[PDB]
Amino acid sequence: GLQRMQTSKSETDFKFKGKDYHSLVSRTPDDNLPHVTNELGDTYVDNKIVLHLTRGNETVLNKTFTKNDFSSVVDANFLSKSILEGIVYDKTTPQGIVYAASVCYPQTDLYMPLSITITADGKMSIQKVDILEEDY
Amino acid sequence: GLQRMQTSKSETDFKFKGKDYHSLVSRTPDDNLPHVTNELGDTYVDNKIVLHLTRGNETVLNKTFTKNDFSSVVDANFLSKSILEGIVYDKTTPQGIVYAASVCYPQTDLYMPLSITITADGKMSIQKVDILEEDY
Amino acid sequence: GLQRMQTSKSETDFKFKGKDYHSLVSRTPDDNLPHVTNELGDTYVDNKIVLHLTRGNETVLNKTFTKNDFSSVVDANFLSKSILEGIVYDKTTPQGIVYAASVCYPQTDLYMPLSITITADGKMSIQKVDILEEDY
Amino acid sequence: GLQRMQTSKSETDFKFKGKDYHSLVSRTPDDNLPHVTNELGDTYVDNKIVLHLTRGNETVLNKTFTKNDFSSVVDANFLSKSILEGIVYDKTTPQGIVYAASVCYPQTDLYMPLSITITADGKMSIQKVDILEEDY
Repeated sequence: GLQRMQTSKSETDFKFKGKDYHSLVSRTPDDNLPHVTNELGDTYVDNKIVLHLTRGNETVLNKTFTKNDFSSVVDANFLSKSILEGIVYDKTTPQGIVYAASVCYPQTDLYMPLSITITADGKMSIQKVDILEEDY
Repeated sequence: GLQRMQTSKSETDFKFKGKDYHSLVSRTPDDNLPHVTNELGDTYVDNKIVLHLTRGNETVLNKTFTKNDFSSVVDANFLSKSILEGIVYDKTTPQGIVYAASVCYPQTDLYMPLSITITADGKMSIQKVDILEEDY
Repeated sequence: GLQRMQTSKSETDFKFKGKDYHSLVSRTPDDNLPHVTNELGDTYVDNKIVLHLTRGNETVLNKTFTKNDFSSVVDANFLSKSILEGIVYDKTTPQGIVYAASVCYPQTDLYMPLSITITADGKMSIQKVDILEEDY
Repeated sequence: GLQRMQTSKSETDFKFKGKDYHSLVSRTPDDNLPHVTNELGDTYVDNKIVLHLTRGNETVLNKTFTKNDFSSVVDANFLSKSILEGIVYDKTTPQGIVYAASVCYPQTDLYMPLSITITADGKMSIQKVDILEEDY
């Protein structure tokens, strides 16, 4: 026996540069990925997230995401101990369509904010959200 | 002159406790709200966000949001100098439907993460996003 | 068995408003405080921190600190499951002498940043470290 | 004319593996480093921090620090817009003597937490503090 997150799914409709987009995101457990174990000893299966972005009949992007897609902007130590939690439509900017992404520490409500930016011609980029602290 | 943000809008479809929900969010400039003046001297008009959540023919929640809806969990100094940027469907939890919310500081890339949780019977709650630090 | 942390101690010399200060901080296990039990089942004894701040022959502040001194700015759920880890001289500001403070969760590298500000006339205030997010 | 931070200085005495250490830290403006400009247009001179760690007659470490010493664990975009604010003694761990370090956004109270670990034989390592977010 081992821990399995529920299958989350959401469809978002929005406009970008005056054109209508449809964004379908589907999270499912991925049994082929390495399992993630916590300090307590409970083993968790990691997830994959399919992001299917379309503009009319055209498919702008159809990618299967895993936490490893953020290996270029997240240190291996925290990335190995975390699981892919979610990818959600956030906003549109002059750069492109921005998605909020998160990897979370299993058995807790703790997560690291990340972002996926997709241009109108399907060029995709990953950025880690920098968290700054204020004293007063 | 008097700077204002573009009108962002998005519609999200998702399931919660096995029932289908439709979430429409509309950000527009609100000329009736107090203006926000930055250190440079540029005056910005603040925004209102209408969140219309429905479950079939029923309307679970239909609220006009402003940064003042977060006055119970954000200090007045930071809140007066910021503008309501966005309210985004994030995920579903046993508590309720969670929305990611943010207020930003004009002419910068800085913003404060907040959250709105709505139950299936329309009970709404506001929270500030807190942090823990992880090292090695 | 009953786990406990080592006794940490440090003495810091610094200037504030042109006057020389001596700051002695001593962490010791406090057997009189309620124990902290983690998810695994290991019970940890909590700590007390004595902060002795002096300016020449005068004692500006001599307080015994516990995690309960931060009950006004930390929720009881998180505070009951954590242990007082440390209080550290950080810097001087126009407000006062700032100390970095932290409460940690046993058997993990997670901890919550907090702060103690002490004025030249010994008026002390507690704050929670908040955050803003920066992207691109 | 241009902005200049005040010269901060602090001496800390502590024990590590049963031996007495003396740690002197001195922050001064460094006119030779590139200046840092904010969104408003105010130019700030960056700082250097001399950390002089001794154990009796021996000098364990005597290094001049700049924000560029953290280039391996902080992205160039945020590092270029920030200035070295401080390096302070935090605690001792089995790895070594840990210092809390911070780079801050000029004209604000915003900073990024970092850490310097120094072993008893002077081997030094840099780590960025990972900030995690909690929703409830």
